[PDB]
Amino acid sequence: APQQINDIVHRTITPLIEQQKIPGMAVAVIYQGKPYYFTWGYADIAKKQPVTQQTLFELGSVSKTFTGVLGGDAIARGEIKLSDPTTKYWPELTAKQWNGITLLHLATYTAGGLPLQVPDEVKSSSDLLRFYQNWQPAWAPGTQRLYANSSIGLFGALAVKPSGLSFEQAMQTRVFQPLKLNHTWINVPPAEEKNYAWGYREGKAVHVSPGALDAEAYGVKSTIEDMARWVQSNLKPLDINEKTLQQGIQLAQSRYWQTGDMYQGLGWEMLDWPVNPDSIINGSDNKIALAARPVKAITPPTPAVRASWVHKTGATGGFGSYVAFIPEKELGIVMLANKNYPNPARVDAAWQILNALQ
Ligand SMILES: CC(=O)Nc1sccc1C(=O)O
Ligand SMILES: CC(=O)Nc1sccc1C(=O)O
Repeated sequence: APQQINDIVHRTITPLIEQQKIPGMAVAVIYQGKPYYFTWGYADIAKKQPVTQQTLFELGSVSKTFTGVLGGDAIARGEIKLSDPTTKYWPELTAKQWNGITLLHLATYTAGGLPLQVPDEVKSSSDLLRFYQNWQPAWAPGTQRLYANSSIGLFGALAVKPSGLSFEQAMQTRVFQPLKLNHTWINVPPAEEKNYAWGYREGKAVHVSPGALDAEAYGVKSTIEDMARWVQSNLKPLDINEKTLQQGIQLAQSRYWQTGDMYQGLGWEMLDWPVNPDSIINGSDNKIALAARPVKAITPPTPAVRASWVHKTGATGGFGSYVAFIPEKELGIVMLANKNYPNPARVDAAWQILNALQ
């Protein structure tokens, strides 16, 4: 890379790895639209396997950006509308509390208090129905935001029903393949297991366990190269040839709700750029097990704003990921690690790098 990029990346990330005791890390910087890659450490400590540009990391909740864009693409196809009632796509959801809860509300965590996690005891599909039928909202729809896998997870599941494709097949054919993300997976194939990093939690090697709505909320695994391509695609969507996918990306970066300085997209979250680094560093949270926030509706939503800090954090038990980009500056970063280390340290490092290059 240009020496400036080399130096800011290394001077930020070396100390981060030391301080956080991260076994392995990969970083991509997108600068003037071109990617530059960096790797450190171990994908598998026991087997002494290094992190490489081909190593697969669990994205955790960064997966929600894929779900939001896949939903955006279904909207663009005319298959679904965000104003549609949830019950249009799950007619068995007859319980009256669902009256008035739209796909928008599911996608944006504003349904009225759907919980962070789908319970482990929810195995079967009938368990899933029972779970949602019995859930009682604390709040009216469109009034408070509570970040929730059970919310965006169900959005993803419903969004693909008109297509008749499984969520995985829809994601593959409509998002991964067109964008040439050929090493991005909901289920890691045997061919790629050699490249699948272990996550580390309390020193133990761990991979994400199966759960209801996992694919839709937290289940993608990817390489630093594919994630750089993901950022490039999101930086310049109107350069994507597939018309519905281009529109879906723009829909996912549109601003639907505001809480403080932050705006809620479909998967993506956004702040106006230039951002106050304290507004995103400290705002990256999560350490807080549950933070319920009143939201202001943006009526109608603001189409994707170029002058934004667009970002998403993600974790699993053994991994911590972060993506941020600024369309206006054709600048972005991806940080993938096989330890779940504090969000504020992620955002701080990302800020330092992008601020230096801006
Ligand atoms: C900045 C911010 O959070 N504004 C909010 S949250 C809920 C309502 C409003 C408002 O401005 O009405
Ligand atoms: C999606 C998921 O499993 N997330 C987990 S497991 C343990 C911690 C976390 C997190 O997101 O902090």
